Amino acid sequence: MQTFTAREYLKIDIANNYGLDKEDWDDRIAWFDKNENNLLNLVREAEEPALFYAGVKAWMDVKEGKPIGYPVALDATSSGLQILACLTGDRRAAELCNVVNYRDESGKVKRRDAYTVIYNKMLNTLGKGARIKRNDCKQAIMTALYGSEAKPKEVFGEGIMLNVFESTMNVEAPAVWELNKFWLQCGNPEAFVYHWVMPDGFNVYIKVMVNEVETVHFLDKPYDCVRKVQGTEEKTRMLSANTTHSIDGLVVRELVRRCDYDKNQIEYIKALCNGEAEYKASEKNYGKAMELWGYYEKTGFLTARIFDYLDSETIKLVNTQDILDLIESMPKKPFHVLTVHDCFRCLPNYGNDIRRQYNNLLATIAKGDLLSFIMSQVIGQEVTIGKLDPTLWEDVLETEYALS
Amino acid sequence: STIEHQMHLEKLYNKNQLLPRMRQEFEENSGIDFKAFFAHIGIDYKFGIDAMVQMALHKRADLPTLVGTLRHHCKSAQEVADNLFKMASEDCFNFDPTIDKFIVIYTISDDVQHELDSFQYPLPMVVRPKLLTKNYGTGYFTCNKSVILKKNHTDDDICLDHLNRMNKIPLSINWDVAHMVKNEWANLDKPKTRQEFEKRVRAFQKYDRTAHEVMGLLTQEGNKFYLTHRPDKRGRTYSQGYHVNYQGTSWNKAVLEFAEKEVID
DNA sequence: CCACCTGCA
Repeated sequence: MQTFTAREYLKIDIANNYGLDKEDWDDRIAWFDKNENNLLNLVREAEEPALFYAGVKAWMDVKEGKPIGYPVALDATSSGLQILACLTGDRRAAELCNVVNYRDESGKVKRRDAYTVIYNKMLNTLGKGARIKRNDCKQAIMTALYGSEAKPKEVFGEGIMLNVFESTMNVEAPAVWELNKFWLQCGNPEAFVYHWVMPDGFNVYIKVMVNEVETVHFLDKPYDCVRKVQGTEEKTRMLSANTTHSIDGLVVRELVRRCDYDKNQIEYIKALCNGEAEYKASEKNYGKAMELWGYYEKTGFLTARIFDYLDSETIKLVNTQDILDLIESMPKKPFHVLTVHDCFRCLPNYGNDIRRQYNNLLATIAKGDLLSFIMSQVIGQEVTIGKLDPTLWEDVLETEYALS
Repeated sequence: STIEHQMHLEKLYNKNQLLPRMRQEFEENSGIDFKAFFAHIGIDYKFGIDAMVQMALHKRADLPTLVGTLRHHCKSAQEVADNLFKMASEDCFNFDPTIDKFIVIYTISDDVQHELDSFQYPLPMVVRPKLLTKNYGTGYFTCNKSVILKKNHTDDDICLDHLNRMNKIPLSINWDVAHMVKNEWANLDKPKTRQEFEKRVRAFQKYDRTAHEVMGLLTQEGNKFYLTHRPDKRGRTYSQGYHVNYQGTSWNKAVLEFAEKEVID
């Protein structure tokens, strides 16, 4: 993972909003350096004029040595695919979406755009006049990865084009695609609601809501009146999306816990771990401390939320070295983070930290067993899904463009 | 003083709940006596007021849309559509069979519409939001609805710690960007479809009507404030508000910055 | 495929 200065993250952010967000880091900084002296005249042709302008004004304030409150933006490149690649240990899927580095023949690490890669592969094999629009394909890809079957049937028909689309996905992301296949067959036809707990204790409840259509006559012409009602259904197409979105939800909560932390709390937990804390105990802490530690054991995902429940008695049920290791992996100075589900914003002098923390979380998901842990609660019995490459997480730690 | 201002802001929000505030325009503020009139034509009072309100909101509405909002008043979907025929024939609003829609006749004043446009959506808080300790209450001092978005309540653990951590980030408005957007966004917004674009143009014009007034009122006691945050049932986190929000529209994101500025190096 | 509450001729 290469690092950048705070001013460089400003450069990248302004380039992004111009925007060259699919270019490599150095091409982005080179574009900036080239146009630094003319930025305000470029506002009318930037893709995001207002954010570009906010960024340019921040850069000027930084030149003058003025303090700034402006936060730069780093986006997940295909959040969903990243999470599914990590859950399944799918090295091929990982290379589509910057979970691990991809190098061209030159050997440069490239900022990959999964939708473009699969679109090219599809024209390359479909050949001979392929009647398919690039943006309609991205819609088909991203809705498919979240479990949609209706949207690919609309972009690709139900014939040979659909066949080529599914064949392409199965070579480019075999385990991701197999898992999506599997989620379809995981519904319970008797269930009114699905429930699972995330490793940081968030309880997910999905009520099963089905269409009830009352038909009505108004001037002797018919009108169908459809209202969502709680019920059951034979199949269900929702599980892949809801499970995957619950995981990006978790990544948001945990990234913010690790970045925007209370320094006085951190030092208390450090003393507590080293036997130096004044005695303090509350019986109410025990249940939650046990619950969260258990999720770590079953999943590999240790949440910094546990700091809230560690005291003189409760530290006894955890491994103090794991608690200290987590704290040591956090940024040396805390910072605020604004999040738009899979967009992340912070002051640019924390750019390096936010990317290190995102990498750590993806690597944790890749290394561990969160998928089995969640699938077991969804289907009502212990299942185990294996990693397709159990070492993928090692490469995840060092990946370059997970956030770009 | 800011505590007082916060109480003023919540008072404005509570007085401008969309549907209860509209009903007032048809009940205690109408010259028309809808109570007397709805009795006359035999239409249940609460149903009729509600139908009038929905038409003043929607302006135009197909039949399934209008019965949907009103379905809970009758044991049958059919009863709702009948009541709607009875009201359209008595000139409460018109139905045009050639476009299959109801068209409004009686709409609320522009002055009341301007207040609803300013205050019906939650605003940032100008004091630290209340610490959340149960799954009710969203940070304000006077709301105690379920913190989870839509009808998805549980009293199980939903990581209040995350909401409490986001809610205390102090934010402020960058007036330099805010003035640039107002002066220049309409002639910068080049056609990005062609029905979706003419839709984003309207969305900005509505926003531009009230944003500066709201931003000015908001920061009356100082340029520093806090957004409240709510989880959906999946655990995605949403910051709450229309005029000031770092989620949502690009002209909205641009104006927000951290209140604790820093010398970058 | 999921969500959310935007706008209301």
